Amino acid sequence: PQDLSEALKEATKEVHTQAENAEFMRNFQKGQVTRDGFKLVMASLYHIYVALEEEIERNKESPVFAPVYFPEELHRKAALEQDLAFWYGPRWQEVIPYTPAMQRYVKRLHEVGRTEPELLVAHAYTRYLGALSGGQVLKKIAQKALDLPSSGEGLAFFTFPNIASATKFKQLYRSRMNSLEMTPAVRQRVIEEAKTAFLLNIQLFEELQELLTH
Ligand code: HEM
Repeated sequence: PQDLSEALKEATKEVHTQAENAEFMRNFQKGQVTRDGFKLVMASLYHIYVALEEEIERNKESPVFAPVYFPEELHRKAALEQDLAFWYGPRWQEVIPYTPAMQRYVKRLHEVGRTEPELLVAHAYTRYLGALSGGQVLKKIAQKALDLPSSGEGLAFFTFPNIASATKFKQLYRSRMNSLEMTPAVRQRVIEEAKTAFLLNIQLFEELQELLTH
């Protein structure tokens, strides 16, 4: 399509369905998620966002990313830190898992941010616009399946406090993405990087499912 945001949505429809079909995601949707499984997911997210946000900060002023730099509205690291302290306890940093599949994703995020900056938008798009599109349904199924106490912690990651309206913000984020100037060659690389992001998530889901079924 014409708009980058429109191109991305179209090009990733296939892999997105693949992600929905992943065994781990299927069970999560079927309300079949265990606390051990959810903990692993949260640990994964922490590593992923730490890496992504480290690279976003590195390229914040670059013309290849600046247009989509929204630190206050989107940053998730602090929320995940809060959540992990609840899920793994006060010494969470020394006990949370960092698996090979998580490492593969983190490695690509750093490669992109350090040597292929123009593709970082593909990862920001996949993570942030994705969390803003179906994060409401995930949070719902989560709290209803984990039956956690009323301790007021554990799911901060699912709430973006600095965004008053998700619909309006997504419109703004899409507009900014479409404002980015890139050659047809780069545009193709960004589209392909978005598919790569989904694949990295899918391989992660597969690994997590394996770790939980021994
Ligand atoms: C449990 C599986 C999942 C479900 C049920 C789900 C559901 C949805 C829904 C309903 C939309 C469409 C929103 C709309 O346009 O009205 C959407 C969009 C999106 N999802 Fe997912 N999703 C899932 C997993 C993922 C994963 C694993 C990622 C990537 C890490 C992801 C990334 C995205 C992105 C980037 C969009 C934005 C599409 C656009 O540009 O409009 N989703 N998702």
